[PDB]
Amino acid sequence: MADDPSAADRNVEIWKIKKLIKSLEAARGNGTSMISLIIPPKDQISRVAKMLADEFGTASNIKSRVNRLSVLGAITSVQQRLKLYNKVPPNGLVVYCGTIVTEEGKEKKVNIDFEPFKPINTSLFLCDNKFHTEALTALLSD
Repeated sequence: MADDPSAADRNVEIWKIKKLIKSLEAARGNGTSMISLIIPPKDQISRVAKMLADEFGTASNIKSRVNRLSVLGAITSVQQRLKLYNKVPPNGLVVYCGTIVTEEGKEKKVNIDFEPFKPINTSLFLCDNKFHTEALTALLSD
């Protein structure tokens, strides 16, 4: 709000990313493809979707349906995910996805895309088990 400085709305965002990431790397799905794509604010979403496209053609060409199936879930999640924004802030754009699993024997996909900490000209595209970014590990490590 206007009553508080920019650090207010900032501390919050950085809190949600540093809060989930922490508890995220601690517990993740036993078997799921976590998508992680980070890009600087020096780009346009339009180009983003394009990439998400070629992806489908990749996991699809695979012989194991487990490729087109899994990616199909995340690919379709992130796709429409970004579309819910269109234009990201000057802080850049970093999409995150990951399906967790409950001890009771449940599973859920909680993917959230939003500008990272600061407008870093860095980047990283690769689906792993946990969000791999020098940013989250930067503030966390300190």
